[PDB]
Amino acid sequence: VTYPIFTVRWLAVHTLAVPSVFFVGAIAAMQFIQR
Amino acid sequence: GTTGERPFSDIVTSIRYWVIHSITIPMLFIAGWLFVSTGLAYDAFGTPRPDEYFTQTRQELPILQERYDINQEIQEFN
Amino acid sequence: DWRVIVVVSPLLIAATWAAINIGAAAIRQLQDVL
Amino acid sequence: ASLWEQFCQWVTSTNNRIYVGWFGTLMIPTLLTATTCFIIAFIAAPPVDIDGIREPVAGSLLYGNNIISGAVVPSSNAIGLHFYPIWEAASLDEWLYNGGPYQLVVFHFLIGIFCYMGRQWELSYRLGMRPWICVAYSAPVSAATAVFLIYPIGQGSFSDGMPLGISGTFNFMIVFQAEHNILMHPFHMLGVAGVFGGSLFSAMHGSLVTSSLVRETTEVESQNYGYKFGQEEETYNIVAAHGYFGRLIFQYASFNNSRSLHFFLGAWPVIGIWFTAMGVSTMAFNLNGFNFNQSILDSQGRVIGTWADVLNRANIGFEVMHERNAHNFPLDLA
Amino acid sequence: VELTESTRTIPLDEAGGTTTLTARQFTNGQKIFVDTCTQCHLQGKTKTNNNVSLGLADLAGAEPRRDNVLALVEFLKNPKSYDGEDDYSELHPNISRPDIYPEMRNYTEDDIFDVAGYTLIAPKLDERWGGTIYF
Amino acid sequence: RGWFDVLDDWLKRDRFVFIGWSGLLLFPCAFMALGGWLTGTTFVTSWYTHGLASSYLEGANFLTVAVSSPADAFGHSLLFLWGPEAQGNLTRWFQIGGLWPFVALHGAFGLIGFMLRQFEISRLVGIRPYNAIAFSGPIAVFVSVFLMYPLGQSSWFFAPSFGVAGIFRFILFLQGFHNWTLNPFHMMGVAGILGGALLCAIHGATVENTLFEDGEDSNTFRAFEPTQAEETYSMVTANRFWSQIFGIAFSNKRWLHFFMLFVPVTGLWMSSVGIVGLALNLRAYDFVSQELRAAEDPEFETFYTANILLNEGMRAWMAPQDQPHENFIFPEEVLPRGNAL
Amino acid sequence: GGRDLPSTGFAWWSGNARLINLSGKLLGAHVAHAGLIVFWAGAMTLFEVAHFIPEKPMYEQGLILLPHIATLGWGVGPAGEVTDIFPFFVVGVLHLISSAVLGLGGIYHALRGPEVLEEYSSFFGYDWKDKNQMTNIIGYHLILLGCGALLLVFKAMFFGGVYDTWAPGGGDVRVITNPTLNPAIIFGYLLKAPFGGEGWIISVNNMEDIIGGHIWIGLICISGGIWHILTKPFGWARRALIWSGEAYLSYSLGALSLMGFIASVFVWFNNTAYPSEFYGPTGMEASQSQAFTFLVRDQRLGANIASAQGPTGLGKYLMRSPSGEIIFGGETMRFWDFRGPWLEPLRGPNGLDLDKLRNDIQPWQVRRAAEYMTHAPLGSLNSVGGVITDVNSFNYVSPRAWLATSHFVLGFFFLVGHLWHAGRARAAAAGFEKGIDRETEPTLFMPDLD
Ligand code: CLA
Ligand code: CLA
Ligand code: CLA
Ligand code: CLA
Ligand code: CLA
Ligand SMILES: CC1=C(/C=C/C(C)=C/C=C/C(C)=C/C=C/C=C(C)/C=C/C=C(C)/C=C/C2=C(C)CCCC2(C)C)C(C)(C)CCC1
Ligand SMILES: CC1=C(/C=C/C(C)=C/C=C/C(C)=C/C=C/C=C(C)/C=C/C=C(C)/C=C/C2=C(C)CCCC2(C)C)C(C)(C)CCC1
Ligand SMILES: CC1=C(/C=C/C(C)=C/C=C/C(C)=C/C=C/C=C(C)/C=C/C=C(C)/C=C/C2=C(C)CCCC2(C)C)C(C)(C)CCC1
Ligand SMILES: CCCCCCCCCCCCO[C@@H]1O[C@H](CO)[C@@H](O[C@H]2O[C@H](CO)[C@@H](O)[C@H](O)[C@H]2O)[C@H](O)[C@H]1O
Ligand code: OEX
Ligand SMILES: [Ca+2]
Ligand SMILES: [Cl-]
Ligand SMILES: [Cl-]
Ligand SMILES: [Fe+2]
Repeated sequence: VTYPIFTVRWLAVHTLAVPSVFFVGAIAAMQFIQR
Repeated sequence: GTTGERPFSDIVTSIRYWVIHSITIPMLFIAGWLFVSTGLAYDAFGTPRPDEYFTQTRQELPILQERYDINQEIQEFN
Repeated sequence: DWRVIVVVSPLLIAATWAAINIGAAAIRQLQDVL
Repeated sequence: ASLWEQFCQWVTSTNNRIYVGWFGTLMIPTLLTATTCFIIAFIAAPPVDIDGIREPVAGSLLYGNNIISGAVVPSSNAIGLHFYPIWEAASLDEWLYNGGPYQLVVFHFLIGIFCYMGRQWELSYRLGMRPWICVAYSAPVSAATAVFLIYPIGQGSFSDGMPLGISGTFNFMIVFQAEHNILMHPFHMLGVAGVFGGSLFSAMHGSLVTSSLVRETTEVESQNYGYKFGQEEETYNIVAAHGYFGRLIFQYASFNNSRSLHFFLGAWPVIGIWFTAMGVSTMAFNLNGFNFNQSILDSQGRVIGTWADVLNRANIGFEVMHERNAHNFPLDLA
Repeated sequence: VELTESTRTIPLDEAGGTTTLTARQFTNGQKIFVDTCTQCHLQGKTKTNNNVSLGLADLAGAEPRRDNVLALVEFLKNPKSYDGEDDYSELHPNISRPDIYPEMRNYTEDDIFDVAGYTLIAPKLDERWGGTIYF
Repeated sequence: RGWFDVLDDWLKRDRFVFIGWSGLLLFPCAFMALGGWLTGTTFVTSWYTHGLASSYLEGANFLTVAVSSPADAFGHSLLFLWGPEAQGNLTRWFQIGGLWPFVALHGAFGLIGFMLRQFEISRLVGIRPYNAIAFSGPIAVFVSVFLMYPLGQSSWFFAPSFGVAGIFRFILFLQGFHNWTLNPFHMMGVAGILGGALLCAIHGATVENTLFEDGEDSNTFRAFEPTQAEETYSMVTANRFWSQIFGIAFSNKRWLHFFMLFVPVTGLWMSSVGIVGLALNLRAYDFVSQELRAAEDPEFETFYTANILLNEGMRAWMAPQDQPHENFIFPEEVLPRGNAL
Repeated sequence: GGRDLPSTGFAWWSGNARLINLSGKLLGAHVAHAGLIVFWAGAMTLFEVAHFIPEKPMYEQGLILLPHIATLGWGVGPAGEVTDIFPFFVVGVLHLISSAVLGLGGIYHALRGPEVLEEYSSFFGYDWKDKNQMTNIIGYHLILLGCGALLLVFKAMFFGGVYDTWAPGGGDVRVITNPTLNPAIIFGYLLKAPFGGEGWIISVNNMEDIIGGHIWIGLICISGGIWHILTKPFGWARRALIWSGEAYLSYSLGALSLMGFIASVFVWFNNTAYPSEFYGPTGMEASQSQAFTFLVRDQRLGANIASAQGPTGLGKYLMRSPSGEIIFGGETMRFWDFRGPWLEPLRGPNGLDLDKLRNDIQPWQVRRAAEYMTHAPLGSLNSVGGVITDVNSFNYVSPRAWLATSHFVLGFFFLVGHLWHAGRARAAAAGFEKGIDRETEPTLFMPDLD
């Protein structure tokens, strides 16, 4: 009950997840590059 | 048994989390997409595009040989 | 560079959208941690 | 009361110092046969024409080998998959020249280890145990059968079996990489994850238990004397171990259940070795690892190499040099 | 660099006349090469007889020389020996014998032109084209 | 209450992810390492150091991407971003392979931070620090392989590259150039790793098959409580089973678990000693007696001599593309090859 | 029936064990699963038809189902050339539609039908411990298996024939007229050694022996079906076996593991039931094809192919098998037991004949040998053909390789499943599958070993 939103665990989760999704979108764009 | 943070299953089943992450995760995805598809990643990391592995004046591997002056070496390599 | 703005503006949109959807409770938590 | 029932009671007896059982009636003769012939051949067997090209390879200690280089050399390529027992040779010297001891040792050994697996079930049944230790032992058995039986069957020659020696094993591995790219085979990758992870989990489990032992000794004597064989109580604090490991990573990455943890310990290297045994068993039929040679081309069509291409150059070197007088034709098809 | 016009510019006959394939014709010839030729002519070798490879020196040394598009198109209609003496129409895949070579029976004249063009362009993209079997 | 004790209170708070004092070393450095790997394999080429594509941006897959080692012309230069090679240019730093010493040094310090975390949590929980002592094996392997081996060689170029097929290349390289299979230090490592996998499998299966019936379900996993005092499986039955099957058995659970620690850690340490030997080309390459006999008698052949021929062929065929900075021009006629291949 | 752990004692990850004593839901599981098998048969056939280029050889095209139909004699002519695409399409459509029927029936029995069939009918309701009913079900299913083998016989003898690769004039669909009813040949195949030159039942080299075996199998399975309907298990069988549902499952698992291994070896070695016109060459076939191709090529250049020694002193092209037969040289000496319709015309009583090699080699034998040596079952996991050191331009892995690898792996994992279910059946019947009872632990009453 009345948990904090932003924690050390929040920063931990986003430090990895946010560039993870950035990189996954980048590699998905890479799949359509032609020779 | 719980360190005090909100449990993950209570978070990812909440309406507010999905209102926010229904925009934030597609925006990060298409930001990475635009990093690649605009060609910005090539100039940022120095990675050759498929037409710049070899030039008209160089048909060999551009293996670095200078100890220090590698900026001039790579420019020459083009 | 138009490429840098084109890439960075989804990040600004994501930060903005999360800020409108969380900012009242984030202000509340910041007041709770003084 | 009958003689046969008395023999059945002795064979299946839990009071025997080494359990025999009905699987043991097959395992003991076969393993003793293969052990005797292996020791004699490793010490004293004459050179074996393994490749069938009249170029005999010396494998035994008395013919100039050491412990590292010594081997019981596989049977001749001229034999192939043909059954070559002692009585089908015109003399013992011909049987020795053609690699008959390899067929004798391998066939008895393989029967012996399958009966060892069955004997593990059998003793678990006679002791009132759960029966699945033999399922775990099926993974080294599958790997041994893959390299001694299944790969020769797929390649059409026992000459392609793993030699019974240390440097012969290395020769087998290197030629296998040259011909199959086993490193780039996802099932060997699971094998490696199996053995690397199995050693990791062996060290973590052993370290966590030793870290959390209940104080029962002094620091003069060894801590192992704090355990009595047959004691009812647990000798370490699983809650302390869990409270350590769930702070080392996070709480729900840590086993609080000892049965769940021990299952995971059993299952991970067994599954990994099952996968790599199937990798070798499928590369027997030349379903090889990943080929990414010239996968990347520039816009003109010039090859841009990767690490797979450099690995392929290494594979070429091995291949064009192996069994260097055996090939008469442009392709190594088997 | 790009797949330039000069890279796709190859001799057409023995009189110095040249031709320039398009990118579409190059890709169609490469596809026909992968689908039909590579089982024996992977990387320009010849797995069944590597004395007669698809390398440029070997194509130049044929009688008459096969380093132009018209001679290659004539070879794929009537294959001969390397000295042009023995009839090889029952021993080499060709468009003139569909009854024994059904895989080539749907390839048009422009398909043969494209695969001949790709056979002429591919050695200048690869230094190992037409070498030994293990190389 | 002084500021140090207040900071120690905050760093050692019970939270989903424990930080501690060691986290100040562990969490940035590891994030520098792993992200530095993930950046490189996604974006960064090895075209100017190796003549190779090694990123997803160039079309390589997960098996073929790497953060490849730097160019051999730099020697053992640490290749700082501000250093005399890149001179603060980020793009040039990426192109010359500066991401390799970035990931290797941040990884080294991150591994140090992780061992310090093991010590810190072991002290705060109240247990003995044998998890950290066990983790010395992986640190010995990392330090010997990724640091000491290229430091003994000409440059950072001959260090393993942080990729799947790059590691495979390093593996085959040490075969053909060092005969690393013939090295007893490696053979002890193989014994330790396969023995640790054996011990993991056999101990897990033995426990799961000598379980006490402490519940009614066929699901035996819920018949265990973490606060229970009794053993969940029969040590006596397990000992009798393995004594009759195998000849010997564990009778002491503490020795069992210490052995489960001891075998793969000793294997890692012994293989590290061998890698330190290979750093100076101090190889177990040859048996000189068998070489002299084979040189004087052309009928003598063993598997060892066959492996020597295999290494010779791999060296000659691999060196021009693997060491492109050396400009090895080996014509086709000098390459060793058998008949018809 | 319980659908949770508290009421069954089985977790979710072992849920289908909640059906052991629920015969109606068990039947629905069994019948829905059959749906799935017939669904894959039909949908995979339609996929293979849709991707088929019929002038191109089936084995170039990743097909494992159209070769099975073509071997039965449908849609093919001489040399396995595709006459019509419609029989393959028909086989696909009929399986796909029927699979819909089987899936609807499994869902019924599984979700709506009675959970136990024993209170509804004595004929269909079974107890696992009822040895008469278990053997009755064996018997019904044996009569059906014998009818299936006789249906293969009827297709070969009465309804158009099967593809014979060994047929004179070239391989063709032919009607089998004189099947081998001689039990000496049929069961001497069972008596032959599982080694080189003998090959057990993998060495069946003619369609007459295959069709005669299926007449005998049909007769044997029908007779064994009636036996098991009319009889009950005897005392030695009752005292030797475990009588439980898991036990019967494990017996079937060991049986399936054995047939998976046999199928992998069959498709790897046998070119009669698996004709090389559809499946491509075997590995032995391709190696002998390479040796023959270069024998022909060097003979055309004027080499004396019989008097040519190689570097080792053995004959470069021709040499002697260990029993003396004149065979091809190099490493293919291993494959001198290989027999094929392109090669057997050049064989004499002593082996390969010099006169036939000099003046009887036809151009089609050269074409077939070149095609088979370049379609050797060597390939990468991403389907790059040839040796693994080759570059990426040949998209080919042999159907023999795919089928053999698959069935070997399946066979191994079904042996593992046999060990798991047999061991568990033994422990559950003996009463200690859930663990050692602490009070009556058997080791605590045994004497010490030393
Ligand atoms: C071949 C696959 C297969 C089959 C046929 C079955 C069949 C069955 N399972 Mg098992 N199961 C399987 C795989 C399978 N399972 C796997 C892989 C797992 C692990 C996740 C389980 C785990 C499991 C548990 C834990 C339990 C079962 C149970 C059951 C039985 C009752 C199912 C029930 O109540 O569902 C109710 C489910 C639904 C009503 C959801 C809808 C399901 C339908 C069938 C969807 C069909 C879709 C299909 C496209 C429609 C086609 C219609 C027509 C055109 C043909 C049933 C006989 C239960 C049991 O033992 O009963 C006592 C049970 O407790 N299963
Ligand atoms: C006996 C089974 C079998 C066999 C031999 C084949 C063989 C083939 N299929 Mg088919 N297929 C099958 C089942 C089978 N398939 C099934 C069940 C499906 C439905 C999912 C399909 C769907 C299918 C399609 C849609 C296509 C093929 C194609 C192909 C061809 C290329 C295969 C390829 O590239 O694989 C790549 C290799 C892999 C993906 C490796 C998979 C490894 C598995 C997962 C390992 C499993 C191990 C073990 C069982 C797991 C147990 C774990 C536990 C016990 C511990 C080849 C002829 C292609 C083709 O050319 O057709 C014209 C094609 O397009 N198949
Ligand atoms: C192995 C398969 C199998 C088995 C053993 C059963 C058994 C049973 N079913 Mg089920 N059923 C099945 C498949 C099966 N069914 C399929 C596939 C469907 C979907 C069409 C159904 C749909 C179904 C319904 C809707 C009902 C049953 C019912 C019953 C029960 C009464 C049977 C009866 O009246 O028989 C006597 C009937 C006959 C003797 C006439 C039928 C003869 C068959 C159908 C003709 C030939 C079979 C087939 C076409 C041959 C080729 C098959 C091919 C796969 C080789 C009995 C327990 C009833 C039930 O639950 O009772 C409470 C019920 O209401 N079944
Ligand atoms: C798949 C179908 C099937 C199934 C499940 C069964 C199941 C059974 N049969 Mg039946 N049987 C079948 C088909 C089948 N049979 C057919 C088709 C026939 C007609 C030929 C018979 C004729 C038959 C008779 C005459 C008898 C049985 C009996 C039995 C029972 C005991 C069998 C036993 O202990 O074997 C275990 C086998 C042995 C103990 C023999 C040991 C010999 C060694 C182990 C053979 C090893 C061979 C090796 C593993 C593989 C080599 C392959 C090949 C070269 C041989 C059991 C219920 C018995 C019974 O109780 O009657 C009611 C009985 O007397 N069956
Ligand atoms: C026809 C054969 C058959 C049948 C009917 C059964 C039936 C049963 N098994 Mg057995 N089993 C079999 C074969 C069979 N098994 C084989 C071959 C093995 C060896 C691998 C096992 C090993 C085995 C174990 C270890 C156990 C059982 C158990 C059980 C029971 C519960 C099963 C369940 O709910 O699964 C639930 C299903 C799942 C959880 C999903 C399985 C996931 C697998 C790994 C997927 C494999 C991948 C596949 C190839 C496709 C790849 C997809 C990929 C692309 C993602 C049930 C009585 C349990 C038992 O003892 O109960 C008494 C049990 O613990 N089975
Ligand atoms: C380099 C560098 C740096 C650093 C950076 C960083 C630190 C970062 C990062 C980063 C990151 C951090 C990134 C990321 C990522 C990611 C990714 C790329 C992912 C992925 C994934 C996937 C794809 C997965 C998948 C899967 C699988 C396979 C299994 C199961 C399922 C799933 C889906 C899960 C700096 C600037 C400082 C400086 C300069 C240099
Ligand atoms: C019980 C259960 C289960 C299972 C289920 C199953 C197993 C099923 C099934 C089912 C099935 C088995 C099905 C089916 C189907 C089919 C269909 C639905 C069909 C069809 C058809 C059609 C429609 C066709 C069409 C066509 C034609 C006619 C020709 C041309 C082409 C085409 C394709 C168009 C599970 C696991 C979930 C779990 C829970 C319980
Ligand atoms: C169709 C065909 C044919 C024919 C075939 C035949 C005629 C057959 C057969 C078959 C048979 C006739 C079989 C069988 C089998 C048997 C088995 C597989 C067995 C067994 C065993 C068991 C299982 C036992 C067990 C045991 C013991 C060991 C003792 C104690 C008790 C018990 C029960 C545990 C031919 C090749 C001509 C050609 C191709 C096609
Ligand atoms: C999440 C992924 C993380 C990886 C890194 C991503 C960042 C993107 C790369 C941007 C590269 C910018 O490209 C390069 O930047 C460097 C900054 O170091 C500039 O460098 C310039 O300023 C620096 C700063 O004093 C000078 O030391 C240097 O000599 C000069 O060239 C280069 O002129 C520019 O070409
Ligand atoms: O013997 Mn033993 O290694 Ca199977 O691959 Mn062909 O064989 Mn020989 O070569 Mn490469
Ligand atoms: Ca073709
Ligand atoms: Cl060799
Ligand atoms: Cl050869
Ligand atoms: Fe333990």
